[PDB]
Amino acid sequence: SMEMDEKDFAADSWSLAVDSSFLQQHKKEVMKQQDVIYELIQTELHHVRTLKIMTRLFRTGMLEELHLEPGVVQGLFPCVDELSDIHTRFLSQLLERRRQALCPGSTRNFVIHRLGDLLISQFSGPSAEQMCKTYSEFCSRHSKALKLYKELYARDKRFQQFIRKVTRPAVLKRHGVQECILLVTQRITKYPLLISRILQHSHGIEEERQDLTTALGLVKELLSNVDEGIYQLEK
Amino acid sequence: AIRKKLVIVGDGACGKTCLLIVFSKDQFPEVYVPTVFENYVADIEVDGKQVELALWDTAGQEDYDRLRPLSYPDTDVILMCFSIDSPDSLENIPEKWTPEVKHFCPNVPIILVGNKKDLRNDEHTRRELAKMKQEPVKPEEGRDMANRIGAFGYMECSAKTKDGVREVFEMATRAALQA
Ligand SMILES: NC(=O)C1CCC(F)(F)CC1
Repeated sequence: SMEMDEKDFAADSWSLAVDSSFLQQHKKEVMKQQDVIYELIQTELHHVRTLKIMTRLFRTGMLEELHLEPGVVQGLFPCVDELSDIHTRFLSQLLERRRQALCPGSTRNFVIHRLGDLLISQFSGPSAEQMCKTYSEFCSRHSKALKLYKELYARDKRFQQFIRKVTRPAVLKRHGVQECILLVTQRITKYPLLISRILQHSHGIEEERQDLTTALGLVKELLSNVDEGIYQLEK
Repeated sequence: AIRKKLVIVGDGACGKTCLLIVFSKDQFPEVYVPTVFENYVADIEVDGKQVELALWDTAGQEDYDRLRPLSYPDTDVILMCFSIDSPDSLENIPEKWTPEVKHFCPNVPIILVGNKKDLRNDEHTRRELAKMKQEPVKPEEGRDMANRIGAFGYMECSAKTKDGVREVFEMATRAALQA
């Protein structure tokens, strides 16, 4: 992740990220909505950062430092480039909506009034089909990736040494190989939770309550499709 | 510093997300309680043994019977949660969660945790339940369920007041160590 974005999302909430005198100019219901919108973007940033750890640090690191066949690395990190592309584009649209909303003379103070349109685009048409096919694929290869990892770690000293080495920093404590794979599988089931809590505080502008209700239904349809398309593969 | 995995299971409003957040932050979320929990690795020293305890939540997975089991691989302790202000979430413990947790996680210790115990003294909670011909879950009802499902133990806590929270995670660590 990039320093500019890490600072913008370092605070525990929108009410703490913005200047105190800016928060004071808003109604409580707005602060409540903004806190949940801020959480959705903040977790998408961590989600993309997890995928970059899997691609640059774990996946590329193995190719540039070990004599593992590329088929083995593909089994360990299934659909990671494709997942990285989907969520990095989604994060880019979310981060741009926040920047467009900033006040002049400020890099912290903003209010995002429209989110449903962006959430409908992501979870509908070709973009939703690409996520449904990539997540049905990822989640079917999920167990085989854990067993391949456990097998390689408990049989290869060079792999054990590599893993102990790259995961040594404190910032990668909850981000080992198996933890990254589970963080990714669990991501899609977080969206209905976040979108429903944002929706709960978006009844002031009727065009937005409907856009968010539509987005909520689109995500549930996507999850139901990913869930139906799953069938556990084995090594 | 041995590494162990914890998974919390239970119905949607059983308070499992709040419990993990309150344990992993400790300093109470006075300004904003987050909607979701990603994961956390807690450093716990119980009975003079040091453990790295990975914490996972199954919130959002309750309706997806094929996605949910992907949370279970290599789990060492299961926190089976129910809400004390919801007698119906307790009746779903033997019928829904136990046959599933024992299928994917055989021999893995299960600790039955009654969340939201503060709501026993809440007059509004008692009033709402009384309207539905009901009462808040009694301690002996929790112990009887934990006995019937073959649980390793029964514990109660309150994410709101932080009461009982440290003891649940210290005991879960002890259960995860047994082999
Ligand atoms: N996490 C929160 O909701 C707040 C409460 C405590 C703190 F101010 F230290 C940090 C933000």
